[PDB]
This record gives sequence, structure tokens and C-alpha cells, in this order.
Amino acid sequence: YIPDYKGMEPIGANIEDLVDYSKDWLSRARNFSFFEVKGTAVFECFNSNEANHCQRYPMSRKPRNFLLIQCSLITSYKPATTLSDQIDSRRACSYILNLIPDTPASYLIHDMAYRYINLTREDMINYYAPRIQFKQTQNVREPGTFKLTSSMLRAESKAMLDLLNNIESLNIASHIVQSESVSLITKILSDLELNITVLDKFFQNETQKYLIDVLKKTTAWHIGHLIRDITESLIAHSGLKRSKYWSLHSYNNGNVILFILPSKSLEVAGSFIRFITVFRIGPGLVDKDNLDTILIDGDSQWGVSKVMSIDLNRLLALNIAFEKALIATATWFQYYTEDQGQFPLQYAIRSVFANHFLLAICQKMKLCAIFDNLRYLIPAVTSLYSGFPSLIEKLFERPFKSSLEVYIYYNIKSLLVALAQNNVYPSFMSRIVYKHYRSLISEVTTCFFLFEKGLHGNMNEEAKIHLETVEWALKFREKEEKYGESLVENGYMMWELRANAELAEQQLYCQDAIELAAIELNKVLATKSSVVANSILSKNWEEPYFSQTRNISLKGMSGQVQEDGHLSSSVTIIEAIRYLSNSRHNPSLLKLYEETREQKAMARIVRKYQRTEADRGFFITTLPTRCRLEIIEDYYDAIAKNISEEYISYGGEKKILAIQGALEKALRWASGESFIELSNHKFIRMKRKLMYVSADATKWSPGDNSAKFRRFTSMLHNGLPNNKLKNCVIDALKQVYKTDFFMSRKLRNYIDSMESLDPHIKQFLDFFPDGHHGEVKGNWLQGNLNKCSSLFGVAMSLLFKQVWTNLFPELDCFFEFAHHSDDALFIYGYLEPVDDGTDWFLFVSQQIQAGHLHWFSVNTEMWKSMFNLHEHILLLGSIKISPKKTTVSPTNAEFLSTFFEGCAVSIPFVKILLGSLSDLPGLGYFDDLAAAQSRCVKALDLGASPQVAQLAVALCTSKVERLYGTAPGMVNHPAAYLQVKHTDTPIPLGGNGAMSIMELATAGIGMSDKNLLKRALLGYSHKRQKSMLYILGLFKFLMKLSQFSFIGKVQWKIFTPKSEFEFADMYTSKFLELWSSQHVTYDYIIPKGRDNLLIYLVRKLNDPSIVTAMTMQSPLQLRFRMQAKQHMKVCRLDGEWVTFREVLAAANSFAENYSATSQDMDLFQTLTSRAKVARTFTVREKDQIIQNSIPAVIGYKFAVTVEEMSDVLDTAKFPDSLSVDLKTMKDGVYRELGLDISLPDVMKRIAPMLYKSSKSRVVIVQGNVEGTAEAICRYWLKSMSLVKTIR
RNA sequence: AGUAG
Repeated sequence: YIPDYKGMEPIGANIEDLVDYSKDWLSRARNFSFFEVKGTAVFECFNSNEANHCQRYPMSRKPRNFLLIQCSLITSYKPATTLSDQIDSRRACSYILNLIPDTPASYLIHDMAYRYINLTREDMINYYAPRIQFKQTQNVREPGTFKLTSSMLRAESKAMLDLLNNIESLNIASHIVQSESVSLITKILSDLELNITVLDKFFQNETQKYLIDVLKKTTAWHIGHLIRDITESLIAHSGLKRSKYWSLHSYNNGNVILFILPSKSLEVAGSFIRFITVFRIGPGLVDKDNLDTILIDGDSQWGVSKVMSIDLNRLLALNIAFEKALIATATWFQYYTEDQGQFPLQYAIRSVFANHFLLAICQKMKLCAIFDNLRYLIPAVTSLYSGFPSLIEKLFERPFKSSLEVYIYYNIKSLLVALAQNNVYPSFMSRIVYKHYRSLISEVTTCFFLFEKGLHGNMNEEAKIHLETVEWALKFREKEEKYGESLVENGYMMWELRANAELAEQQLYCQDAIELAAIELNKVLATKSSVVANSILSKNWEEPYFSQTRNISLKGMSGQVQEDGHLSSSVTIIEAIRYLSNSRHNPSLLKLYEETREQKAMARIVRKYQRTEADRGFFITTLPTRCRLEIIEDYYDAIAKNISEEYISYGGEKKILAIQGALEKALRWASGESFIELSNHKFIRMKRKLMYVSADATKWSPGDNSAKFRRFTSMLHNGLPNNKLKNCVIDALKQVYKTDFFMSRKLRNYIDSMESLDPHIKQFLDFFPDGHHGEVKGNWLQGNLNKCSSLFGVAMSLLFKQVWTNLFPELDCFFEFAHHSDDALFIYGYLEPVDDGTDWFLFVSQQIQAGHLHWFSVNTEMWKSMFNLHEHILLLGSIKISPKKTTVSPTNAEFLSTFFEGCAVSIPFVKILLGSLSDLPGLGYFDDLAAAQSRCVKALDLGASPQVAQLAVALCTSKVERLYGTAPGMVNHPAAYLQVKHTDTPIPLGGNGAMSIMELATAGIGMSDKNLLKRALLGYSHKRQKSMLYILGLFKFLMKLSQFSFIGKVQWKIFTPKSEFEFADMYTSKFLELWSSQHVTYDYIIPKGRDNLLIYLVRKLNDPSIVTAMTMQSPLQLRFRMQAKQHMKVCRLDGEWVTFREVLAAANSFAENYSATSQDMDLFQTLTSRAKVARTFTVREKDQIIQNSIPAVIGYKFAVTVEEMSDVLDTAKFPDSLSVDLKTMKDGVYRELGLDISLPDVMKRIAPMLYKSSKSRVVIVQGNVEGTAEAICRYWLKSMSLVKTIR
């Protein structure tokens, strides 16, 4: 039942009024939005901005710090061990104790060295003992720490400790300051380059010889490992029970020392690890001006650095600095090979590695912002027209504090000026000149991704994300005051626009414009009304609201306005349980809207933690607000699925294929000739062309008026027999017009716990009458109505197309539009005269003299007027194209973060390769390894070479093994316990997963276990080998102990909270277990009943994996804590929680005593037996003989109760064909896999991988490759060599 | 003093 609501009646708007308004609009000179790119223009912009800069910032004489860790090497570096650490610390402290301190930090390190050298023998044993062998002592209360205290610290050291406990810019217009910095970063970079004192066949001659053999001798390659060791030692002395003590470590035969001070643990947010690095002055990361002091010892100088405080983000970023720099250099290597057709020289790759390492070591936010703006500037100076004046003026909205900033500046100033004179792409980071723009843009993008996400000041960004919303809400209120509420809400009409012409502003919309846009979109929709209606009804508006995973998910949500006033922070599942508890029924989406219609919409904002400067916000809304948004979004997603110009409606892999196809039709059009029918039969010849506008929308959601959608929905065709659903959608849009937006508790506390209520914080607190929430109108909040706003933009673009077509019927232009929310691409196909324009100018003059004055806008550069009118018509719908981040170029496009050179894709796969090093699922060794390898395979699919991917895979595997302890020689190492080699142990048991990218991309992510099982089977069955039987016993241990690992996998619960959450004690554990046993169908389908659903959700609240997920503050807390948890008991065995070593011991015990039964063997032999274009890949053959879904059939088999059967039939596309499907399904599993699912306890294990066939793989092939999987595999085979043909 | 601004 759909409720009854009042809709909107048409106002009878005719396109002819808009066409006449456009004729009057285009008859005058219009100021273009973009400035032509000329060398003199860019040079003068830089000069004027340099001159202006110094008068806006206080002058700075002292360059600031940019090196997070300062250290130097003169000999090769061997990895640190415990004995090496002991000997090196002894020697280094003996060295330091002979120095003469002069600064407070020097005195502090002197005292620490004295304390370490005056430790007892028992103290040293307990200091270097393992966890299981450590015995506390008066001084060494923890392993790897000691205990200083007052009376063991000089006054000059207590002064430094109390100082710890308790914007000026550099002259960039100066040549003394701008050359003193280039001579500092060019010796750090010139010291990091000094040499210190089937796929494998191709990798050994190309990548291993020209990249990994050249860099393996540099100072950077060894300082990377030294800093890895230093960061590991810092991570160890950061956990709870340790961070509050002192520590002292030594590296490189005592040449480097690390004095770790007491500091807050990094488990609690907002804490820093404090350390000092005393080293031997030499080549490397040494900035002598930012060292605390330099102490001489006759001949050798020792550099004592400042007390560095590093948070967990930067600390974990410095631990993978070597891997990050190496991956970036390996990507630059491949890009150079593809650009110049030959391998780089030694010096080039060495300098590239040094630059990447320096970037990865200096994890500052100022440099991150500079590199964020550079990737916008570079596209703005290699294009015909752009907004480079604004981008450059923004580049100077920075104080340049460190030498590394005034060096990257000095480089950008030269690069951008050189690029504007050659429109031959000079390199930003080497002395080479590229042949393609993609090489340079990818080179700078890689340097942008060397900085981590979330380097901003935490509270600064918490304020920034609120000020934008408050400012635009105030702007909307001011517009309501000027023109009244009725005009701003219902929108103005054309006759008012003509009389004012200032009504065409943002947050204001024109009724006639939206009605005509809806009619233009109807011109497409009405041709497929049945399809649109069926797609709308396919959204299942009658199904219960809380039986959908998105409505019970783990994502954040808002609750109630607590007594404090703030809006509760909760989870979606918590609110679902709360609603069901106090309800009698499971309400449909529409019936839950009737009970929550009068409850105002509420919202809160949280940080998104982006890599870009000026982090953006994310909105968390209450349950009524979510129901409204789901109604609107279901309606508009169903409608927009059938509009090709809407790109959100694509799955995510189809966006690139669609934009490529659009560009192909554009190019096909351009390969033609236009003929304008001059009087009589004479024809004027015209050459077709194309111009690409990479439009970006300014303040998409903030500067908007959601009311424009209510009219838009009214006129928008859907094909349904009545308007009940349309009226409901209009009503939902009405209910989201006004929102109560709440300040975060963090920001409210900060403002309250303060004394300087300065301006810009007094007009911010006036938005909230009670100081907790304020009313926002018009704005629909970021990300809530994406598919509605994008569809509206598409409609307005189509309206512009129609208006231009009516304006110039004689001409033959070609418009292509792509919209993806605050991102668009416009291809304008215009005509130009051939040879001199003797006839074209005459025709234009005749038309202008005939009364068609608007032809004044097509005399020359049609595309200029095309874009002017398109922009104006878009503004009439309250859409503003960004004059800064929009680029116009006839031979280059940028869309969806992907670069196009007409019809050639270029995707930054570096982001995927570097993301595999961090942000792991953290569900255990097997899951994390399979996730890192999956992310490397994805990079391979996005265009990474089979050799750049093979290096990233090696790095990821090594890092995962080191982070879980399974690499050779550590705790959890299988060889210590198991009797088989590291290469023969199953991966779930710490086995060596070291597998080629070429087979991880085709066979799968978990075939190493399957290959091992096949090898063991063959060996045992052909020779009766005892070791093979041992391997089979390990496999059986994993199978009983049971990313999908069919042969089983250790079950981990890494996180367990101290506090239980709301509505978790409704049903006791015994009752939940009994309910799970009785109702087996509810393991594969969500109950469609209040009682069953409530019990199901309470049970889901008591799932270890869900418990771990709900207690997780970013992946940083995982990669941070795991170093300790590998010792702790985080695995499941015998029904309790034990260590992974205990699991290894149990596996060894069972395998050693394992015997080959007949069923085990039966099951084992049942188990073992050019143009860079984008295409699709398909690894699964057609097995779709099932009409219903897999959950429906699996639940149907176990369906016995009437309620269970009813819940199964509701969750089925074809409830009348379940039984047949099941039978077919059985055959389909017994004819391909040989497993009988009818047997109990068999189908439960097989099911979790029957959930497949949806992996829509998109691969960036070289163009000649067909879409077949075999063709793509052969292309990967042929691409194993970088600079050779290996057919 | 560092991060940050």
C-alpha cells in the first residue's frame, strides 16, 4: 500500500521562451571563463605572485624542519638483531660517553647513555630477554626498556624534559634564499645516490638488472632498511606498559643511536612517540641546520638531532618508506620504458629513487598540499584554455617554511613555465624530456601518493568541515531574505529572470528550466517506458526495511538528541534493533516512511581523512532521514540506470568502458566533413573538430537547492500507471528540505574549552541557536542524493543541446556529455572554415544582417560560445562549472581520475600498488596475504607491468610475513614447530606464499595450498612418502579446525572490546545457540519477521568478526598492534583462545600421528581432480542455469518451518522455481566439482564459494587484445618484457 | 623541541 500525497501540477513551459532568451543572450559579447595558456602569461603570473607573497607573510630567516628522521651511513647495512643490538649499544654508548655535551638534548642523551652503561648483568638479561623469559627488575621493568628518574638527570636535561612537557614564511622572491635551499636538497639528494662501501627470466634481465641492481648499492637503499629498523624499535616502545619508560637502541656497529624518551602510548589517539637520533656525521639524510648540535671527538663528528615527536600515522608511514619509494621508482621505470622505448640510465633511476625516498621520509602536510595543487596546475598549463591564474594564485597561498618547500617551489616554477611555452614535456624530477603528457602527469601523481592520508591538524579540519556547511546555509538564508521564501523554495520563472538577469545564481533555480530539462530527459525515457517502470518496481518497495543488509549494516548512523543536546553516534544495526524492539512489525520502506514522516531530518559531520588539502566531510543521518534518502535514491537510481550519460549508475568497472565508447563516437564524428547549404545549391565546406572540457562543479551539494528536484520528479517520466510512487518521492524530497545539522562533540568541546572566541567563530556559533544544532535548508548534504543530482545535471546538459540545436539549425555540431556528480566531461564537436574564411565570414555577416543576431557568437571559435551557453543553462539549474579546476584542450581529457589522450586510457595504478603495503583486513595471516596479493592483481589489471607487479607482490609478501612473524626466523615461524619446509607448509599455518603474479591473476589467490595438496597427494600415492603424509595430516588438521579457504584456516579474533554495546544482552548465549541450531535456514537469508529478525540481529551482535569490526579505529591500530599480538593468544583452538604457536604445535601433533583413511583419500582425489584500451575479463564459465539467487536456494534446502519457508519465498526472484533450481544446482555442483551437496555438513562448506560470478574484472590491455580471458592472459604473457617483443 | 597552524 502506497500512501496518498499531493503532487505538483505543470506550469506549461515551452522551449521557445528559452530559445528566445538564448538568442538575446548570445547576441552580445560574453566574457569567457578561461584564460589562454601562454608562456608569458604563466611567467607574469608567477612573477606578480612572487612579488605579492612577501607583503602578506611575516619574513622568516630560519628554515624549518622537514626531515622526520635524520641519519647517515658510510658502509653497507646489515639487518639488526638482538646480539648485534647489544654489542652496538655497548660500543655506541662507550663512544658517546667521551663527548662533551653542550645543549640540553646532548646532556639528556649523555645521561641516558650513562644509565644504560651502568645497568646490571641481570638488568641486561631482562632487557634483551623475550617475553616468555622476561623477569622484572628494579630498573628493567619491561623488556627493551630501562628506568631513569630525577637524581639521575642533570638540570640541563630536566630543563629539556620540562620544555617538552609544557605563520612566518621564507623569502621565495630572493635568489639568496632560493639558491641556499636548492644547494641543500641537491646534496641530500646527491648523497642518497652515492654507492655505499618464465616471468623470472624476463625479470632477471630487465628489472633485476637495470632497477634492482642499480639501486641496491645506493645510500638510500640502506638508509631505508636502517629507518625500517629504527621505526620497528620505535613501534615496540610505544605500546601500553612500555611507552612510559626510557629506551636506548643502536644500529650499524654503533654508528647510529636511538634514544627513546617517555611518551604517551600510540594506542590512545593524539599521542606522539618522542625520540632522538645520535649518529655519525656522514652522507645521507642530514640537514645540519636542523640538528640539535654537532659534537666533535677529535676527528669524527657526531650529529645530535632534535627531539622528534612522531604520531602513529607518520610512524607507520616511515616504516614502509623504503617499500613506498621502491614501488614509486619501479613505476617511474616502467613509465620511462613505455615513453622513450628504452630503459633509463643508471643516474636517472638513482636520482628518481633518491627523490622518492626523500619525499617518503618527509611526511609533512605542507608538501602534501603543494603536491596536491601541482597535479591540478600541470593539467592547467598543458591545455589550450584553463584557469591557471587562479590555480597559481592559490599555489602562493602558502608559507614556505622549510628548504624542501622552497626547492619543490623552485622546481614547479620552472616546470610550469617551460610547459606553457611548448604547447616535449620536461620532467619534474629528472633531466629527461618526455614525449607524452601521460608520463609527466603520472610522474607527479606518483609523488602525490607518497604522502599518507590524514596528515592534517585534527582539530583544524574538524572546524573546516563545519564552516563550509554553515557558510552555505547562511548564504541560502540570505537569499531567502532577499527574494523571499517562496521564490527561493519554488524557484523563479523565466519572465523574472529576463527582468532581473541576476536570478541566474547558485542556490537559485528556474522553474521553466527544470520543467524543460525534465521534458528533454523524457524524450529519451518515453522510448523505454516499460524498462524504466520495471526497473523502478524491481527495487521491491514492499519488502521489509530492516531485512536489507544496507539497513542493518555496520556503518555509522545517528540516534537521538541526547539530554546533553548532541546527536547520538551509533551503528545502523543498533538502530534497527532499537526500532524492532519497540515495534510490533517489520515495516516496508514506504510504510516506515508514514510512521517517520513528521520526524525532522537530522545529520552530523565527520572527517573523511583524505590525502588532499582541506579534507572533506561525511554526513551521518538518523533513521527517518535514511528512509527518505533510500526512497529518493531507489527511485532515481532505477530511473537513471537507463540514461547512458549518467555514470554513477554504472557498477564501477563499466564507467571506463562507457567513457571510452563515448570518446570513440566523438572521434568517429570528427572524421567527417560538414556542408552548410548556402543560397541556391552552393555549399560551404567546413572541417569538423573536437574540444574536450574537463568540467568540475563548484560546491555541488553546498551551493544547491534540493527543491529543484521536486519539480524535476513531477515531470520526469517513469511509466507507472499512477503517480502514487512519484508523489511519495516528491513528499520525501520535501521532508529532506530542512535538516538539523549538529556540531561534533569534539568541536563543541574545543570551542567551549577555550577563551579566544575570535571572529569567524562567533558567526559560526550563531548558526546553532542552542549551540548544538542549526537548521540547514536547500543543501541536501554530500553523498546523499548523488544519483539524483547527476541525473539532473544530465537533463540540463540535454536541454542545452536542444537549445543550441534550435538556435543554429543550419550548423551540424556534436555534443557528448558525461556526468558523475561533481565531475563532468563535455565533448564539443564544432566546425571551422577550410582555408581562408572568405565564405564563412560572408555567410555569418549575411545571417547577422538578416536579423539572426546570435550568429555573432559563431564567427570564430564556435566551441567558446557552445561552452558559454552550456554553462549558463547549467547555472539556470543551480549548477556552477568550476572556473579553476576546469580544463579545455583539443587532445587531452581527464575524467574519473583517469587521463585520456583522445581514446587512450591512463589510470594511476600506483595508488593500488602502494595501498597493498597498508590497510590490510587484519583477519589473520591467510586473509591479509590474500588481500595484499589481491590488491597487487588489481594493479596488474589496471595497467601495471607483469614485472612492476611482481616486485610489489614480493614486497607485500615480505611485509606480511614480517608483520605476522612467519618470515624465516621469528615467533610463529612454521619451520620451528612443523617438520616440513617453509615452502611445504600450508599458507594458513604460516606457509610460504611466494607465488608469481602471472598465476595469482589467472588461477586465483589461494592455489598455493591447492598446489601443495596436489603435490602431497601425488607423492604419497606414488611413493608412500612419510613427509607427504605429514603434509596431508596438516591439511586434515586445518580441515577439522574449519577470503574462502576451502581446506580451512585458523580463526582469529584480534580485537575484543572491554565494554559490551547496547541491545547485546536481550537473549542469552544458550538461547542463541539453540536458535541457530534449530533455524538453520537463517544462516543464508535474513528473517522477514520481527521476532526472528530481532533474534538474528542480536545473534549477529555476538559474532567475533562483527565484534572486531565494530571496534576498529582505522587500519593504523591493526598494523600498529600486530607486532605485539603475534605473541598474544588471538587464535581459536579446542573451543578456546590460544596463540598461533599453540595451533602450530597442535597441527604438528596431529600430523605426526595422522593415518591415511579411505574417506580422507577419496575426498583428496575428489579435490585435486599502442592504444591503451580497456576490456573485460571472465574467468568463470556459464553456470547460470539458476533463476533465483544462491542464498535463496541454500536457505530453501534447509527450509522446514512455515515461517522459514515464507521467508525463503520472499527472498527469491522466482519463488515458483526454487525446487527445480535446487535439483539443477545439485547437478551443477556434482558435474563440475564432484561434491554432493545433499549430504549434511557438506553444503555448508561448499556454499561460501558458490557466491561468485560477480567479479566484473576490467583490464587495461594494449588494444589488440580481445575481451576473452585467454586473449588477456596471452597479452600478459607478451608483456613480460618491457622493451622487447616476445610473441 | 617536534607535529600542526
